[PDB]
Amino acid sequence: KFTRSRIPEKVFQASPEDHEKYGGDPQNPHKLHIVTRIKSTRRRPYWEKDIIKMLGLEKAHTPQVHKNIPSVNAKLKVVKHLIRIKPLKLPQGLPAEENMSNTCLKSTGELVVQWHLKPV
Amino acid sequence: SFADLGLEPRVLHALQEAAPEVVQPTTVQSSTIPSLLRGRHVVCAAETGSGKTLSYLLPLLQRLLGQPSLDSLPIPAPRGLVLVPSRELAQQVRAVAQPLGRSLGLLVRDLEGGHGMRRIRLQLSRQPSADVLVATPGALWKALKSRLISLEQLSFLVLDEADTLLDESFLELVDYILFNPKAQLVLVGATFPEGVGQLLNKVASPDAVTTITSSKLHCIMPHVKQTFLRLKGADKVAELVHILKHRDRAERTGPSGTVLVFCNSSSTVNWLGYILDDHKIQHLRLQGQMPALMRVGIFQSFQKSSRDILLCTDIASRGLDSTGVELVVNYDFPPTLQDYIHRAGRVGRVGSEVPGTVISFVTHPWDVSLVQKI
Amino acid sequence: QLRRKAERETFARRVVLLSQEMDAGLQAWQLRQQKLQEEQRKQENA
Amino acid sequence: KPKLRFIERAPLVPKVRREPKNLSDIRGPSTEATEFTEGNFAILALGGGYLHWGHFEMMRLTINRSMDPKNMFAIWRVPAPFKPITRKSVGHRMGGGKGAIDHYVTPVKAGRLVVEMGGRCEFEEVQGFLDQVAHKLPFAAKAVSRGTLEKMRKDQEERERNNQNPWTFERIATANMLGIRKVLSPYDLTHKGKYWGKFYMPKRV
RNA sequence: CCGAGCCUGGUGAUAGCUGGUUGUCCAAGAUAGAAUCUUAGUUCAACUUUAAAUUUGCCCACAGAACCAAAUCCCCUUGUAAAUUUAACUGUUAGUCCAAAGAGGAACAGCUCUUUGGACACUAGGAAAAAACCUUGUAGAGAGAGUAAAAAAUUUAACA
Ligand SMILES: [Mg+2]
Ligand SMILES: [Mg+2]
Ligand SMILES: [Mg+2]
Ligand SMILES: [Mg+2]
Ligand SMILES: [Mg+2]
Ligand SMILES: [Mg+2]
Ligand SMILES: [Mg+2]
Ligand SMILES: [Mg+2]
Repeated sequence: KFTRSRIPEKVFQASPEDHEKYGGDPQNPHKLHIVTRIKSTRRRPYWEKDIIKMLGLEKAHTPQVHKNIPSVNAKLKVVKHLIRIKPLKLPQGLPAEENMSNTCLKSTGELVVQWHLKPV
Repeated sequence: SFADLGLEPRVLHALQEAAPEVVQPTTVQSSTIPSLLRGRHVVCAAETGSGKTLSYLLPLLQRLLGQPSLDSLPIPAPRGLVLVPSRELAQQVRAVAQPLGRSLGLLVRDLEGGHGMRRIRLQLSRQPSADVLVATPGALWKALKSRLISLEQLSFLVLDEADTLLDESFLELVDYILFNPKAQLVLVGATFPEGVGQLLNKVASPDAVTTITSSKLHCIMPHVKQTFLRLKGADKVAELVHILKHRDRAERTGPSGTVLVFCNSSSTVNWLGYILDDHKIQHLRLQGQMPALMRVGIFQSFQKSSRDILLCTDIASRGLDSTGVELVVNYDFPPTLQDYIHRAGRVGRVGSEVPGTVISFVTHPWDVSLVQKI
Repeated sequence: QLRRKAERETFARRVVLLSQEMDAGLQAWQLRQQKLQEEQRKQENA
Repeated sequence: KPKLRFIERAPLVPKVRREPKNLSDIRGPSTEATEFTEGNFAILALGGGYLHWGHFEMMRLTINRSMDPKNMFAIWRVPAPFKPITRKSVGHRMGGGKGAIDHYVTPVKAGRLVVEMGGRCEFEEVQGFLDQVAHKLPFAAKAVSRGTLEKMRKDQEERERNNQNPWTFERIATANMLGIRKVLSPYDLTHKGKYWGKFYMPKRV
């Protein structure tokens, strides 16, 4: 009987060796997370299909993001096996309305304050 | 097994007396007995004569053991009641209850219409009050209308042939009988048609259901061989006579040739019985039109298996637990497939062990029953 | 190019709104905790 | 009595009601009768199945054919044939349920010890007879002494503790990592990727 | 053309039987049960879909759900968008295959028969060929680019 099946809480239990292996720290978590699809909407639970629909993941291999709330955490972990998340960082400040236009996303995590036209 | 039910020493000794026919409880009996001993109001559909009456009675005996004798004061009604649709079924139930209550303290009584009401309403029958009483609905309704019995004193009710008790002739008298509503209600049957079960829902509150065997149309017993009559009705009785000639072989070997014939109409049963008695067959006929004393004598003879050929009307299709039932002929195929299956389960009522022969005649109205035969 | 600009403005507006939501949620959680502590302190009098 | 007792085809008390043949009674590594019981050598079942009176009688014939009762005693640890496997009428209409019972057989899962051998004899001399029996056995098995089973258990523990894989069967499976739950068995959390149906893969470290 | 002459009318006879039934473009839309002299058909049954009228649904968290395993149902928030009565017609119901769960038969079979989940009778690339396995989903053109699934591995008997 295939179902939305139970998985342990240890799947979301990190390790200090893991936090070193990953780029994460136990303190000061991420403010917003990003997500993407790299697996088929086909051949999973239809419940999970509408879950990915709820995720705004009707595109695929395209970026999207949300606020990584615990409810959002559970929603993502429901469809985690098909999806990927990213620590959608922003080393600079958040985009002010004065700087409303010049923003972008560099895949390592950067949100651009001003993506100008000349190099460094 | 039976010891899992915590039977009393009288109950354990009676169960040991039921050996080798009872060495352990049946699986349906295992499912039924302690849940009833849990006091839950429920209905159980299972094999006829599968010890289901004993499974209901053992938990009833345990519940009556927890009941005080002070409710057994004079003039009141019983606390343990059972219902049967036929006087013969009620008499058989009362006879079975009197064996178990010989080593117990429960008083067992029977009530049915067409019998002596002086003995029914006797001072040691109605007024002294009993623990176990199996009663027909008509006699009980007459007693309640005449204040010869009560309904506030009941504590454990059993509905045998509850589907037959759910008959349109039988539902109104049962509802009139329906009375303390907190009593523990248990119903027993062979199968539950849906249109009657919701009728139970008219007087139900979170009950339980215990079903046995296949959940589909459990038409064919694995221990019963069945045949289809590929011939017209005109010589079919003659073919039945030929089957009687075949039953002549069954009369030859001593392997018991107790034959039960299904007849739809009492007058048709009388005509067929006059033909068979004319045909030098040792046949006895029981019907709803038979005299009550004559029916009682015929039922006692069939209990003794005195008449190897016995015809039965619509009054005697289901519920039968007859020893040595080896020959069953639906001389008239039953108008209900449930009725045909119930007549089939009436024979070989010792369980999955005692074998028997089944032959059913086929008529034109039963042509649509051929699809039911599929 | 205008399409990419609009999509960028969309992602920026979403991130900003989520940031404001998270900040207000933390502030509300702290305010609720402070109110609960004040009520617990004021429920031990008279 | 330093000899193998005869196994009957069916018990004196029969089985009145029909019953099914569940593969789960042979599926999985068995826990009962897994170690030596008053024995220094036996045959550990390297697979699941059911042994009838025929396989038991062949084993008893092969044991009593080559045994020294003053030095080697053998006791069959498995029970007699008890599970009723039936067969229907030949040339009967297809479907329609089950007929009378055909023959009895007792089912044994993987890891069960079959015949305990003891006395003034080692497993090395009886190794040839045990290998012939195992090749002729109903299920796959392995002739193991009292110390051979311990050596195998220690080798398996060493193989398990010396694993170098960056991904393990439980490490993706119990995690339900990449949607293998679309194919993962409900009982697959129990064999840990070692028991696949009727075959038993102890060689997987 | 004799197993009941031939022809004309009656005769567009009749069977629920097969098959075929004509140009385009947008909106929605694929498998549950019960009766039936019935399974080659039809009727109660559900879904829809549309037209109108009336404001919360799907995903869930606590508690709770029985005596003779996976679980499942009622079920605050979260994210996301539709839901309840009244009506009309049609249309499926004889589905296939695969992973799990049972019953039968050899524990033969592109065998049967009920529950759960998919896809499937509907695109493209790959497994050599490809109704079913993996990826992938949905509209056009460009002579750019990134990417996904992606070709099987492999061998031995030394001994004091
Ligand atoms: Mg209804
Ligand atoms: Mg049905
Ligand atoms: Mg014409
Ligand atoms: Mg026509
Ligand atoms: Mg037709
Ligand atoms: Mg009909
Ligand atoms: Mg008819
Ligand atoms: Mg028809």
